[PDB]
Amino acid sequence: PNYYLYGTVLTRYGLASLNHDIRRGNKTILQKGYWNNGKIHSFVGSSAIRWALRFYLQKQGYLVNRVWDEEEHINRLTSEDFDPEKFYDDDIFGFALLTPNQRMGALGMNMAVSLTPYDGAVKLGAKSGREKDSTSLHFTEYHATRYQYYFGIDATHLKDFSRILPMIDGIMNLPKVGGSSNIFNYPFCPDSLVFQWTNHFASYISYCFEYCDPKSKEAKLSQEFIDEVECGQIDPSKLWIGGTIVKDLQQLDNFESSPLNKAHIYRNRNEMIEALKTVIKRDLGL
Amino acid sequence: PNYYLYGTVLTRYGLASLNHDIRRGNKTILQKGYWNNGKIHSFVGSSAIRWALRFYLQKQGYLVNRVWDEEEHINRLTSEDFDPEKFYDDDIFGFALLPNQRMGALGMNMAVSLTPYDGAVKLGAKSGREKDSTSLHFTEYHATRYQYYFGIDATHLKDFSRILPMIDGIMNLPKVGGSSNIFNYPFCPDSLVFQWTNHFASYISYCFEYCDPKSKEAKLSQEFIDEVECGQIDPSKLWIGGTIVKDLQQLDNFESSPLNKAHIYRNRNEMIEALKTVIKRDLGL
Amino acid sequence: PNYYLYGTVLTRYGLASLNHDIRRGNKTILQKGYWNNGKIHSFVGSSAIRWALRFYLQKQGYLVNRVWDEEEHINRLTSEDFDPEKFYDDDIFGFALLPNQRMGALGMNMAVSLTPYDGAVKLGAKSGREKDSTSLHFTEYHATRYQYYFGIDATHLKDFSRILPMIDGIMNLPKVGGSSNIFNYPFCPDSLVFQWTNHFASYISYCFEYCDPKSKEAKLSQEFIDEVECGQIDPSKLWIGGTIVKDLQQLDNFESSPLNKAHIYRNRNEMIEALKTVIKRDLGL
Amino acid sequence: ADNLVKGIHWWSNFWEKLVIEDSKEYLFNQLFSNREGFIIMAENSEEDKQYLIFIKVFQQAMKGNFAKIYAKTEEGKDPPIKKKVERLRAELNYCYDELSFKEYLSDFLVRGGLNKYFNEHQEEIALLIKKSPWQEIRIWSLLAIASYKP
Amino acid sequence: NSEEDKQYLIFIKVFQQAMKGNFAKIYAKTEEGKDPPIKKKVERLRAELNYCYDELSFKEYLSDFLVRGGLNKYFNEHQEEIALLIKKSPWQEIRIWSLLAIASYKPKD
Amino acid sequence: NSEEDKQYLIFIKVFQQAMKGNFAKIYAKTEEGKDPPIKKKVERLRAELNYCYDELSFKEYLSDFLVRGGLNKYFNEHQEEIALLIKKSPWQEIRIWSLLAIASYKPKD
Amino acid sequence: NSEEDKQYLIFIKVFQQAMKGNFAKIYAKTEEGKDPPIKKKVERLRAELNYCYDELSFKEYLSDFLVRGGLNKYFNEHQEEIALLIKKSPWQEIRIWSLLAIASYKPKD
Repeated sequence: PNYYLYGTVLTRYGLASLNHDIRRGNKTILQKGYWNNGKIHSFVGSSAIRWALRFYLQKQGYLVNRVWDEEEHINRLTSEDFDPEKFYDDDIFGFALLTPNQRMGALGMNMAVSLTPYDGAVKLGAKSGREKDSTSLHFTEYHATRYQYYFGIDATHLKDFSRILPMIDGIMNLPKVGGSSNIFNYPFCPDSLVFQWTNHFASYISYCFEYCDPKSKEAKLSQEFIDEVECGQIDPSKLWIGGTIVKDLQQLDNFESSPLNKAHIYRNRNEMIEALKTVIKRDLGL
Repeated sequence: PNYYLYGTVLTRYGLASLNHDIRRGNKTILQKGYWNNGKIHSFVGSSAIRWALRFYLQKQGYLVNRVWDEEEHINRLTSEDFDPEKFYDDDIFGFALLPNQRMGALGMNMAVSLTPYDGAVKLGAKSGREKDSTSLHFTEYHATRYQYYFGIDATHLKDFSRILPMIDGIMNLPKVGGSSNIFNYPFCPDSLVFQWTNHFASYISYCFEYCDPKSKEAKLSQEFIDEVECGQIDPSKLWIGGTIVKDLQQLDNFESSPLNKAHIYRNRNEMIEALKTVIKRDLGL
Repeated sequence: PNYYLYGTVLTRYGLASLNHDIRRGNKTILQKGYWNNGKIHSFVGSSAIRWALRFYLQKQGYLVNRVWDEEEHINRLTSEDFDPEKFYDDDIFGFALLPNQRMGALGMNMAVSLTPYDGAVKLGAKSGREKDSTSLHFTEYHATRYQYYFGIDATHLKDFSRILPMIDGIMNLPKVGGSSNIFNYPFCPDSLVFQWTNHFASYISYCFEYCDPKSKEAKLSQEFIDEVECGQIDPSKLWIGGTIVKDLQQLDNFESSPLNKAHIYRNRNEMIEALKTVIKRDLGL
Repeated sequence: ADNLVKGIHWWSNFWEKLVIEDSKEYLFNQLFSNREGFIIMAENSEEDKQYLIFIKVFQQAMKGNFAKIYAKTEEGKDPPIKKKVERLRAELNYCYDELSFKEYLSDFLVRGGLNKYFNEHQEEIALLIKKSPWQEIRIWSLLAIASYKP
Repeated sequence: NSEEDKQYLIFIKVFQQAMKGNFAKIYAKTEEGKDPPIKKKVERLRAELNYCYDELSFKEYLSDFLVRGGLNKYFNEHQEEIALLIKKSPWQEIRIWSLLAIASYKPKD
Repeated sequence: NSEEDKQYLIFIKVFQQAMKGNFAKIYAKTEEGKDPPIKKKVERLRAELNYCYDELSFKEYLSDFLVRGGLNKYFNEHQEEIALLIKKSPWQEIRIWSLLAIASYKPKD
Repeated sequence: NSEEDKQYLIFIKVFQQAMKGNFAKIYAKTEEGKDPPIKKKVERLRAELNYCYDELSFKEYLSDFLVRGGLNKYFNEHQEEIALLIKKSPWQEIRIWSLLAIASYKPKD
């Protein structure tokens, strides 16, 4: 049959400068726009996360057509003619050349939103002292928030169904996401997960994490998502929730009577990932 | 007896770059135009939803003339002689040779953005070093909910049972043509306004309207509610379901309003099942 | 006596591409021309609405000399000799085969766009990597309320009872010829201004105006209200219904203006029932 | 001839007849065969002057754009100047209102580079762009593209 | 010519003087080497102007460029007229005017 | 006409007069034959104006700069209008107006 | 209209009257032909306003300034509104209003 893996993942709190937009002047401005309630939020490009996943697949062995030199910062291709059958990166992320020269892309993901409105947070940079030139003064914008993004994979579209397994591990152990990690090291590893593994195209879990509370880090689950869960829609048997949000879910009153209690909920992330991979292998014959 | 199914459903909130227009420069221009109150609203082509429904029908049995390769990125015709009596695609969407030419059972309107689009642009770069003309580019997005209006003539279908798969597909719409890699926007609906009547008179056009600049509240309307209060669009012929039900049940005097006695289900699946039962009873399936 | 029925009708708001003229190059231009203030407006021809009325009369089960085979997309004649006594379409719309000809009771004018046409266009392209000359195309569309004027002669009808189905068809107008696949624009009325008088003089032709050049507001024109104030166009012979009723009732000093003593109904069905009762009383039906 | 008899300007509306009306290019081909003749009469037209200066401005801008493409062109590869010209015609025909067409025209003029003619007749060309209806400016831009001869 | 055309002409001249100032600063700052970048600077200016997506960002960039230019004789002689023209007129039309001024920049002989 | 535009113009004049006062202050401060820093001061003002992070930032700076300007007649004539304009309005538009004033004071000298 | 802006304007007037009283006091203090220090007093007032570290600091300062101003007729008629406005609202906003008031005193004389 056709199987789809939809999930919304929230990063961990910290300072991030991973989305420098245009560099208007000295200031390197975060990529930002109106998100909710008319408030400006900072967005991380989804292409950066795709690059991080490609780099993860490159690092942990595997076969990836685009090899990151990591010394000249130059991209090389092992085979000019893309072969989705062999290479993991071409099988997963697709390719456009400009065998078919075009691939659809098994992984479809959205840009990462900031769970907190971005108000100020500009930081000075001055280079050493004396003999100052035009490059001596510079500003770097930042943001103390939790980032959250939405992704979806159709394992049926993969040339090799077993390639779904490395992708989940890459999502968990994601390498650095493109940004100024030298001065703003932001770990992008998940701390709360909401995964849905179903056989139909409806997701309804696009951005389940929402807390508002301006400059806090509470990171509660959105009311509308909980209402949808109680509605009977989104079967709890097809839901996978794991991370720090699990504690808040358990602390909720009447949680046992709520349908959320019947969903696959694990406080530990790795055990939830193991259960999800077991279910995926059982339903994919691997 | 003639029967029609008019409806307007609202998508979920999220980023959207589904219908790039012309790519003026490096900016893949998200297609937009003027709408209510003279504000520029982004649009999603109705042909995109028709293609999505075609793909949904092809993916699950349901013999169709046009098969989408998914590998060669090409469309194959099983038989050039279109036969609406057999194929779902020809019976539903119609065809044109340039024979019979059909008429199409499903009529679609272009999806509109429920919120005005300011600039919503995004950078794009290709790794580092050895940069060429393809290195730097821009992409326009939009963080709103999309709304479109559709109508089917039930009687015009060659096989009356073919109305069920389209309802199933609209409830379970696959990826609508767009930048799914960068902006994966699910087009599944979260608030439905369906009417099933036996005369063409078709209100419940783009009723969903909230403006409230940059938000996601998505209130129903003032004019549609009015239309309901006045006496036309009888509630027995109306079907409302989704998250909009939660907002509707919190309105004052809702118990005495005529909108109460309409078919209201907070869960979409229950309302869809009830509508399917009503349609099957009425059409003798 | 000599009774006539005149009316100006306004449609809902939506995207419309109903009257493509002779296309140029790759773009399918929809027909447009100048109107009030010198700004270009999009026109939907009166022949389209006449065809829609013919189709309504065919569908409801009336005789109708011209039968429209939907599957064949062809028009057939039940009898080669036109008989206005027996056929509703021959009675109302007239004929000329080249007796031989009839004047025709229904006299309808074009359907103008209430809002000027900016020039919005939509790109459509055939999917798949295999691209040919017919790959991509541009279709012009307009987001507007449409307004048309019609006038019928009750006495000129061979059978006076035929005025009722025509009114029912106007209030329940089927699809008006256009592009329903990608721009499904309902032409159902949502605001009427009807006049049923024995004098011919008519002062309700195109009595609708926009509040803002790009908006869905649809307020009543100043000239019509002023002429009702001045003393002509008797309020007892005026029939106004639809969405404009709310705006009229929200006007200042409305309880003192002559508009107060005119037939105004929020629900269009009630106003239609009252006008039909008046007509049946006047013509002895 | 008709306009002559009328005494009115011969260039009453040739383009309308040649292209707008003549989609079939029955006389548009004649335009192709007699475009020089059209220009000749237009030259006689003094009022055309300003539009002639705009023609030269657009020709200089497209010369600059073609020079940029030539610089971009790799050695051995054949530059797609014909394809670029076809793209120019398609993009100009795509423009649907005043704002988009003026956007594209100004962007193309900027990309062209330093234009001598646009410098000499700064105010006149600026006012011509500001005043003239965008359809007319599009028409003369298409004529400039068709009349380009290095 | 009507008043609006005069205001538009002063705006064009104001932008041209601002570019004069910016190019002079570029020449003075990077006199080293064979030649400072101006063609690359013009291309970058066009790219930045086309980058602007709404009225706020475009007006910010325009004001920043205007102040970076320096003394502006055309903007000296007409304060209120040009200021009102900038605030009132839609930002897109300002973008067309700025691009036209860019393309019309007469080099100093 | 459009009294909001009148308030905007008088705010431009107020900011110009404040910068005039600060120019007089720096001219008084400098001594001997040293060149009074004006271009340096203008560039410093522009850089500090660009540097801002919402509400409190750049509004404190606007008020402090106006105070540093000293006696300003244009602000004297109209108290409530300019006070409400400063307290209200998004700070970015006030930044746009102030930068336009930076470039529109040069008419004075 | 917009009662909170009314409170803001009456606070502006109260601050202006208090500084009028302080100016009268210092004019009374000085004698003979020395120029009474007022621009220096304005600079001192601004500097002391700028110096603050939230809540108690700058609130004791504003209260002491109002006291040393003398009798404030506007404060007398508007005790409750002024006190409630001072107790509420971020202290940075009150400092910004006070700086506006500073530059707003001049039309008094």
